[PDB]
Amino acid sequence: GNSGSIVQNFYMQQYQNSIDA
Amino acid sequence: GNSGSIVQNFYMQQYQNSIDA
Amino acid sequence: GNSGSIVQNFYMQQYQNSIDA
Amino acid sequence: VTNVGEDGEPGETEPRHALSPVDMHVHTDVSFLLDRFFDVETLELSNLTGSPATHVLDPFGSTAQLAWARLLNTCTYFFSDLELSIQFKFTTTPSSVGEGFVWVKWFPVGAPTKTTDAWQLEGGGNSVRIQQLAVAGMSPTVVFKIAGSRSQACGFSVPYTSMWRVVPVFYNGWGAPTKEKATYNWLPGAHFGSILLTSDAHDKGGCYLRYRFPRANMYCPRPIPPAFTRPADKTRHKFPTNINKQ
Amino acid sequence: GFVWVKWFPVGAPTKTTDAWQLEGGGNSVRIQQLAVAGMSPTVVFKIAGSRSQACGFSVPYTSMWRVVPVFYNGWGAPTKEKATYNWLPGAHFGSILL
Amino acid sequence: TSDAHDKGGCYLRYRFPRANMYCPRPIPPAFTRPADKTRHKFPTNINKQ
Amino acid sequence: VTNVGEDGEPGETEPRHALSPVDMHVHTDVSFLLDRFFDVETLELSNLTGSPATHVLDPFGSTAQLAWARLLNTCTYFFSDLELSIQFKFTTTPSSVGE
Amino acid sequence: DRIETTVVGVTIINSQGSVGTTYCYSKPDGRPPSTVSDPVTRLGPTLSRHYTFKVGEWPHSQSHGHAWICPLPSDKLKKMGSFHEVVKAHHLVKNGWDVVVQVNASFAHSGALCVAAVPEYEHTHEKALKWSELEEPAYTYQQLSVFPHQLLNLRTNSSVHLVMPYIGPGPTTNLTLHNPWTIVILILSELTGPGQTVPVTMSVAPIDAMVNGPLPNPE
Amino acid sequence: DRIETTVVGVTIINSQGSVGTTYCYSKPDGRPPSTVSDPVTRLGPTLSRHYTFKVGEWPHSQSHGHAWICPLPSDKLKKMGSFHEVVKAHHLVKNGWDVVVQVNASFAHSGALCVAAVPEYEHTHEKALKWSELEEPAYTYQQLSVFPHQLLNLRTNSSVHLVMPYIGPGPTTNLTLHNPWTIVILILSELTGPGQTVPVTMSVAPIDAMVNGPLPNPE
Amino acid sequence: APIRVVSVPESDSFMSSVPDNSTPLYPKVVVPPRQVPGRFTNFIDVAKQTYSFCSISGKPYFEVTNTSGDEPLFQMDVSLSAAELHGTYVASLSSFFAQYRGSLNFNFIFTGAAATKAKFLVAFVPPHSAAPKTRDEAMACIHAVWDVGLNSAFSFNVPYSSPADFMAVYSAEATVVNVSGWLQVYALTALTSTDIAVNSKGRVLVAVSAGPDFSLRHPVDLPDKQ
Amino acid sequence: GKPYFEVTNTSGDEPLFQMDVSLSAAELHGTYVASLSSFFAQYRGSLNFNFIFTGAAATKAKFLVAFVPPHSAAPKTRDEAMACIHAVWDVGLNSAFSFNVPYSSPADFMAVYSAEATVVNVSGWLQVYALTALTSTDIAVNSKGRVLVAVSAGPDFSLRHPVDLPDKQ
Repeated sequence: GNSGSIVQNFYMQQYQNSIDA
Repeated sequence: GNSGSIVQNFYMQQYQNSIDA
Repeated sequence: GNSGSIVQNFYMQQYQNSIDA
Repeated sequence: VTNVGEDGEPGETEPRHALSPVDMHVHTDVSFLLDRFFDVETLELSNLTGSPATHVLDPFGSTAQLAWARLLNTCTYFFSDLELSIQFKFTTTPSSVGEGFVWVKWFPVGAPTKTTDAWQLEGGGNSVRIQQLAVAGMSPTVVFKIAGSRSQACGFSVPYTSMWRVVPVFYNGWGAPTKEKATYNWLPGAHFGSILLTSDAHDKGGCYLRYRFPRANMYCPRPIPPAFTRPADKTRHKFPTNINKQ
Repeated sequence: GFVWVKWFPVGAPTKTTDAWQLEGGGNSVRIQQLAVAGMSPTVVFKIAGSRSQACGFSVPYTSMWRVVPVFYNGWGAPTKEKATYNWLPGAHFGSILL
Repeated sequence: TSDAHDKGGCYLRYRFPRANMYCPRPIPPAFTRPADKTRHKFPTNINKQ
Repeated sequence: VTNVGEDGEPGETEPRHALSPVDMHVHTDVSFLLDRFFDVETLELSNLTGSPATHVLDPFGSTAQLAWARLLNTCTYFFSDLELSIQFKFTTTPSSVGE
Repeated sequence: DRIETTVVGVTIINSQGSVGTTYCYSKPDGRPPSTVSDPVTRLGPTLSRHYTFKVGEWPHSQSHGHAWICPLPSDKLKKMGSFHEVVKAHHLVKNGWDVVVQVNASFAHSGALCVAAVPEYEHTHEKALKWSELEEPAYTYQQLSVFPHQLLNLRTNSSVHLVMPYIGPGPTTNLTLHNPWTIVILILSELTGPGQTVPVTMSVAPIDAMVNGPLPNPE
Repeated sequence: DRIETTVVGVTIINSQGSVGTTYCYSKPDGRPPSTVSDPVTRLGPTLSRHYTFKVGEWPHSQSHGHAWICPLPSDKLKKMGSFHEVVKAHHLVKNGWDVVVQVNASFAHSGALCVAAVPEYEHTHEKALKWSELEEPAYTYQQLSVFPHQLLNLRTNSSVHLVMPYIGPGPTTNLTLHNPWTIVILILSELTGPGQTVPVTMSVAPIDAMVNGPLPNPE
Repeated sequence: APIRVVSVPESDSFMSSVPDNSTPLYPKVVVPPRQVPGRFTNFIDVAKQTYSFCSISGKPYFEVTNTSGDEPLFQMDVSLSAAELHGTYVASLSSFFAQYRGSLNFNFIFTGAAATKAKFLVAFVPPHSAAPKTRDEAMACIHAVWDVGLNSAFSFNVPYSSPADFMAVYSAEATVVNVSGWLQVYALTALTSTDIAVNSKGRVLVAVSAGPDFSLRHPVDLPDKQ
Repeated sequence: GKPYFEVTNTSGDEPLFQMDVSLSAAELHGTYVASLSSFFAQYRGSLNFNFIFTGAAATKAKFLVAFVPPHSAAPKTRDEAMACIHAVWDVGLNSAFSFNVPYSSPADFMAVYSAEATVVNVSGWLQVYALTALTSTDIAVNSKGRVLVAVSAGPDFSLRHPVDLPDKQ
């Protein structure tokens, strides 16, 4: 979704968002 | 711990923190 | 010496400092 | 084509030279359309002193049809993270708060409340109090000034708090064993949390909350609410557009 | 001075009366209904101390036409009217509400 | 030290990275005792109304 | 289960369909919960002139239970670095110090 | 042939009228709750059979919009006489349904119904869980065809075989407080023909019933 | 160690006191009735758990012969609150039992009980199925040791773990009319010691429950 | 040592659609699984695999008597805000946007007595004239004829034909891009019944399924309520 | 005000111990496991309790525990409670006991903070009963027996979400 910049992962996806299982 | 950004090591870990042995 | 950041060499060592021989 | 209708399932016809795609449907993608800071809600901050009204980020209410309201109530259950962006429209002479710190503190589903005084900043006399639960700690605080700040706003991530495997929009049942008029479509905490705004301001300005719903997952479709009256039969409805005539 | 620059794509509706309102201690200042944030990209910039009271962004090609015709010889609507000659429905890039 | 000293305070803060803890200890209640048999009721996000 | 208690060591029971984990305990992790700027203390600065009262960063005192106080006194010994962030709430008319 | 014999328990519903077996959203799952470290009972084949409630009696001048609200199944649960008794003394229940609406008509009858299975049906004015006669806001009929259904048309049949799976926000639920699956029946086109009634009907029935831990004697 | 933890359902009876697990006659069988071309329900693990009735309060001067009649389980069925509800609406039930008598005593106590599981227990003066205090004709104690049992002796323990299989003349039966397994408790040697009570107790529980075809709503 | 940068004039401004999130203030929040079926990623998806009753007169159906013939039976200006296509899913979805590019389908569920037959005609009139008002005028266009009796409903695909690659999800004064035309149905054979007595009229449902090439592009805020 | 209940040879019907299974219910107030909790907002665990009987070594008490899921309004006699999930235990040679109050509810996480009756606050009650009134060498020497109620965190239990502390109440 609307996040097409190569800086979005400055904060790795754990801090960024959530996680399912 | 709460530092999940890929800029935390701008200052290498010597200046950043301490060291044990 | 007290420069443990990975940006110190933005200015290459010629402009940065001096040189000996 | 001869349709043997009645058993739900639609029915198509397919002409000749069927038309090629383009656009790829894409602009109708749920997660995508919902990943953008909307202007929803708008409140009044707190004075540092006294007791607060813990604001709650429950964007599943709708009404003023700003095309974000309907869209959320097109699904039954919804699961997405959140992200906010408070701003603060000055309400009078924008030069009466020479500082305005604003203790935006977010809280996760279930966090306690009761916030009376407990902090106090001592300095030469006077001393200005801060709200007990407002200070910094466990649940993320943001301190921004309301003076000279070329954008009296902030903004951050807020991963999905609520206990429910997914957020039910419209609940048919009740929220507590006290089958009471209120707890019908309530359900304990079908939401994203709260926020407590305290600043030496409170008056002389509002806010404009905002939501960025990344990772929006929607389930169980529902009917989509018209949003416009019915016209005069046989004809078109005419809204002044980019296009139009003149 | 907040300025609600909101861009609109070829075809977006219009009619924008009040519907928003920011409540705070009294007074309360309204914002334009379609002005708020949402579907079509808003930008809020201050007109005070701002070392450049300006903004700026991308706006990909909206219009329906495979290409934009500059000078049209025909008309824009079945109402062959003096105006719709070199008009053609929306030979453009959109709108903006400030 | 600053030409200030008055006309303002501060709010110190601590970020305790690399926190290592040893030798557990008991954790202090922080809330009075309620009325026996029952629940304690703090106004939450949830709550009833 | 029959417990032969008294010798410290707890005692469990384990039901049927034991429940699957999620969250992973994680949010209870010591180092993690403590790696965040808390609002602790608050003082008054010095005039440049005269003699000072050297402030000391001893955050092992507790009392006002702002869930950071208790947490530090859950352990016996503690070793961690520190990082600070002074802010400064103006106490009067925020336009009297032009510097 | 339109043989529509559907069995669950030992209640064999034969009924011609059915045209299709509409599964709503999905097939039901028997895999115990994710969040109940608690011992369950997989209710047997007897009990979780069927029941069959005469719904109401369709009339004539009933302007498109009228429906038979059926929050499945509270208020009408007290009549599922063996299953009923069980969910009384057991906190929570994970169960989908099976239902076969049926209607008694002829040759000279116009009138069609959009009978649909609604997930988290809104409405029922805090007088919910109460099967009855509330209208809907009109358009609900223009769009009620979006919530998995099957219509009934007197010019083609007499049944609608809605078969649904378990639903609720949490992985299971208190069926004395949360009715996920609530069935409706809206009149798309008024009824027309001979002056006799046109009685409506419906054969409700739980499926894959599992109810957790028992509750204190009612004494 | 005399660890005697017995589980059925999710009622975990731990009790030291038990010394032995006495199976009466045989092990119970789950193979449906020979004579019921009728669909059954294998009652689940919840429900068919245990229940636990305080039996009575043993006294002192009670001359050998007194017993606690326990036609398992009618009159005291109305308290097995989830299983109870089921056998109401289901003609016949094929089920053995499990029961653990228990008694609260000490060091200074004489008195022993021949607690036994009786098949087709005679007696209960057409006021049967009624748990109570009828005496027996004396010799019944000289011979009550012939019907599979386990005694209780205050000088060695506090339980008797009688575990029985299904019985009745026909291959299954109406438990509201025919109690095959009826437990008794006779005082072989009077009670003697400190003046306190000596309360008796018992943890009853169905096993392998299967009840045939449902019955009309009670309305 | 210190990097050299330059802020754009814009800089410290908002942006209500910045392709990139914000600062993650809470982290590591693992989230529980979801077992609910009937989920969706795309909205077009739901309106394609689902019809919705068009609102003719105040009802979702027209009549068929044995006294019709010439007269039109149903007519409406094929544009996603024309009366009939007002209450439909497919049309109500549309208004979150600004453009569509699809041919639509309609299904005619005849509900008259099972002793009734009606036979019939549908017709699509591309934009030009001013609404033909008799089949004799309309049949000279693209039309389909259908005979209820054993069918038990019918389907007609109103295609997409126009010079523009996308049209308007919003109707307005006559443009080459608003109107795609009309949709019409006719009494090619006035209804019949066992007895004119028992069976007066027959009816027919007008359900709207999104076409197979149909799509909405461009999200847009909602104007005023009118 | 103590960490234990009694057992006399005059009990029987009456409940022995009861409390609304929620991490701020009276009994579970002073416990480690409960006091830890308040740095947070949520828990998802079944708890365990251990019953350390401390009466004379010439005392026997026999007994019953029971977990009452939320519904009724507190059964008040074992005859009412035994129809739920319960365990019976006989002190004499054991020298204590353990009971695991599970987790059963529609929500994947509950509230570490109690409040007005919600479907998510209350997980129910925990009850223990006199399935057999206590006994002693002499009613003289040994009046009452006691029993310790120790709370071990369950094996599937976890706290999620840190939260500042409200006011002190």
